[PDB]
Amino acid sequence: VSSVPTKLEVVAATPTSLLISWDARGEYVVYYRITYGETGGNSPVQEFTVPGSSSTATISGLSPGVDYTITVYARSYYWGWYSPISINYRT
Amino acid sequence: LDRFSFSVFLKEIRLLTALALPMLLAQVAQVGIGFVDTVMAGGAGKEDLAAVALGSSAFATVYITFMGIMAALNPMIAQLYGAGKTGEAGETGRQGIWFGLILGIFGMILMWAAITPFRNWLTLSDYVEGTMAQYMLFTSLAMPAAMVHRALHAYASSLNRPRLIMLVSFAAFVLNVPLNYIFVYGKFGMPALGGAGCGVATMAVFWFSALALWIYIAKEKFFRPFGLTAKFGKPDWAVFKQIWKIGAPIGLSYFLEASAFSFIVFLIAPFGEDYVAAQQVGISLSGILYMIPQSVGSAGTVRIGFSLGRREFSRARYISGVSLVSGWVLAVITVLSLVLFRSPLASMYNDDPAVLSIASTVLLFAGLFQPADFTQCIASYALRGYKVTKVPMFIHAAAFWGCGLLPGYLLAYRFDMGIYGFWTALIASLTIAAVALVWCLEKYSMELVKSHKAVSSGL
Ligand SMILES: COc1ccc(CCN(C)CCC[C@@](C#N)(c2ccc(OC)c(OC)c2)C(C)C)cc1OC
Repeated sequence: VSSVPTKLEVVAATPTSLLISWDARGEYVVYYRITYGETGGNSPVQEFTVPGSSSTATISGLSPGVDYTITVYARSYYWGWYSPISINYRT
Repeated sequence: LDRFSFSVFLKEIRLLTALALPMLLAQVAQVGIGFVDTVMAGGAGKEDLAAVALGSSAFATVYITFMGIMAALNPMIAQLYGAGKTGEAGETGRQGIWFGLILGIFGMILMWAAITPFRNWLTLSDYVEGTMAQYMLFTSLAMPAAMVHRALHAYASSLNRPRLIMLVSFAAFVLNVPLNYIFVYGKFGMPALGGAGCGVATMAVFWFSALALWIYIAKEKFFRPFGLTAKFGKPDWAVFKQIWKIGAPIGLSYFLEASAFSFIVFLIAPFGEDYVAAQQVGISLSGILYMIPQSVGSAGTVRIGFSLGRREFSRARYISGVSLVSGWVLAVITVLSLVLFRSPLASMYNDDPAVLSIASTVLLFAGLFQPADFTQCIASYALRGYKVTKVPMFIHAAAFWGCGLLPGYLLAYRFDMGIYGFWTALIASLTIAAVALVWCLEKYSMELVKSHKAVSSGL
């Protein structure tokens, strides 16, 4: 029983692509995943995935400036998942 | 057309206790370079052709310009003090200190060289035992500029936090210049009289403040990577090329007062040159308590661009008001104790050259420009202070000079007692920043809407 990664920060973009620099204060026995959907659930989900203190990274921004809703995932000792936090602010 | 400047006062919530007051101690030390200049000014009076300052003057010219360029790292290293690699700020610190040479060299070289033509076409002068003997103490008076940059690069690595040393090695500075300036202007056993051994003498003590830098890696954790600080990768080395678009336009914007040069002194002499020329106890004592003021934005500047790196978005651009106006406090309180008083001819032991028979048609911009700009550039010193912002500050001043065209011959083109007459659209050039500038600052203050792309996370 806990909380998320924690912080909420895309800063912006290289229009097409985007920054995603979030709270990841150190790592854990860790791993991350980020969702890669917009906000319809139509154009499917995608999975970036990373490790260290590394919620503080960035995407492969694929289309124009439509609403994109993007989650990041905790993981630790028990190979299971702290809690995700998520956000949608898209271009 | 009513308010293209949106949220007025709301650079505010309850910030009362923003203790940006090591910032004072950027200008508690920075009074130091004040409180030398005039020892050299009021020491080389024991020579009366010590108008030395004629050099020590148009020296500051290429110092203070290039110093702009260098005052440029005041963001650089705060912006990355919201980081951890004080050595990847360091690799920059080093990289600038390297720059700190480089320019200082190439600058002091312009001096080093060009100088001579202190005589050209509509041009020349000739008290030779005067500063001709000292145009050869322009040089000595010049030959630090290599080492001064490197030792102003100093305070650009005070940025960080600990501003304590700067205070020390400037209170341990006029420790020296008395001492050394006597010995080297006169009292030998053995270096007798390079009489204007102020310029010889001052220049000495740059090198001393310079390795009053060095001597303060000592304190805490390193900022030392000056192993052959290098430059190259593509066309030319960034973290150097980087330092360009910040540096440049603050010097070329310090070319503001570097033409509040051709003005502040040019119609000090029509057929009436009396206390018109004496607007120097005017605009020298203008400059004196202008630093302790304005110099705090050139100190606010940290508190922001750093508090940007530490990702505290506008939890700091909305201190770039609570500073703005915490000095705006003093903006008035000492324009009050400005126009108020006149006793510039302090009768204790004596003065420097400012003397008794003059009117005080000078307290009349102890108002004009004095509170209405106290602030108006410490805008940028937080625009840059925070941000890229001097690319259009360079151009902030595309008007603050080039709108003084007739606000130059507007003292001499008058209807009343127009002594502050061309202090027209140059104290109104000077208040087209309470718009132009801070108006920009609550607009780009509000890219911390654009960049704070997620107001509040989980808990
Ligand atoms: C960057 O220019 C300067 C600005 C302020 C000062 C401080 C002035 N000091 C109180 C010294 C006395 C002022 C004085 C000198 N020297 C002076 C003031 C202003 C001058 O024009 C900028 C000046 O000509 C160089 C000399 C007197 C003799 C006319 C010196 C400066 O250079 C000498």
